Amino acid sequence: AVGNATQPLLVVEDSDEDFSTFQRLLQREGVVNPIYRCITGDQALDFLYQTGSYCNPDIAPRPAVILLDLNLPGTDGREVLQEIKQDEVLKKIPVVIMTTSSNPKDIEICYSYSISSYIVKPLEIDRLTETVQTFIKYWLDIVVLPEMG
Amino acid sequence: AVGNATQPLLVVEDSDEDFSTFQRLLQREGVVNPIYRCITGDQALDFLYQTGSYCNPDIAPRPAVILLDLNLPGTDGREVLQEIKQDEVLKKIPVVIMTTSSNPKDIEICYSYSISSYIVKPLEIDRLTETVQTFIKYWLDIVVLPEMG
Repeated sequence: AVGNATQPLLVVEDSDEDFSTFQRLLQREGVVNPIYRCITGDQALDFLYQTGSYCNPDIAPRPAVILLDLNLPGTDGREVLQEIKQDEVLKKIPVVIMTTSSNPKDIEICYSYSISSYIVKPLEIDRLTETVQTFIKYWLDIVVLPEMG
Repeated sequence: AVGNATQPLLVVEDSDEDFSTFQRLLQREGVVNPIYRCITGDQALDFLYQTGSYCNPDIAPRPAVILLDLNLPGTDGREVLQEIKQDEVLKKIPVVIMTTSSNPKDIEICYSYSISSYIVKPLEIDRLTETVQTFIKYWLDIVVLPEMG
């Protein structure tokens, strides 16, 4: 097994296939971190702020790490990121951007807000596997995360 | 070979043993990224601002990623971090903290001061090797770094 059962990973991904492929890869590595999924940006913000208008806050723990796609239905990931980095508490949570966008503008803006890192989703299974396996080792095993952020 | 020869890694580390062993691990893995080392906070700032002795941008290109130790001679890492994060251009460079300090205060505050991730220095060569190998894969191969050129 790998990871910490007390450090949730919030994955904001609207593609069911992308999420499923990702989830299965984490399961093959024995990751124990609980995975929470949001499909829209509106859900992501509600979940993080524990607003309770779209998600019950009682079953929405603060994540230790956030995997965020810039492209999302409703409020998009770009707007989610900007809002997050303006909050004294949420801005501390490591945010890893994982999207199909390789646009120089998105990369530049994201890093300007000090995202932790930017990852372009690779199409190839071998490359995606290496990407996810490394993400797991780095974030869930090596790095010291803030107390939930 | 691994990495990109046009994406420099700036390592702010005053420990000769820690730096030299780190560089040797990168060379053993075939990393082609140029490695620039600064030994004090003031020196790192001069390099990043391209002032003082690092007056020629062609000689001191902007690094694509920074590995910083919080403990440094004179202006310490904490002060260096806060300063570059206030600069329009430099704030885009991801900063990875790799230090001996494992105290909650530095960790919480560092994440508050916009770092990408925090890594506590391993004591045994076996774990250090594995840790650095993951650092290499993640930062120099997987992640899309900001365009600092």
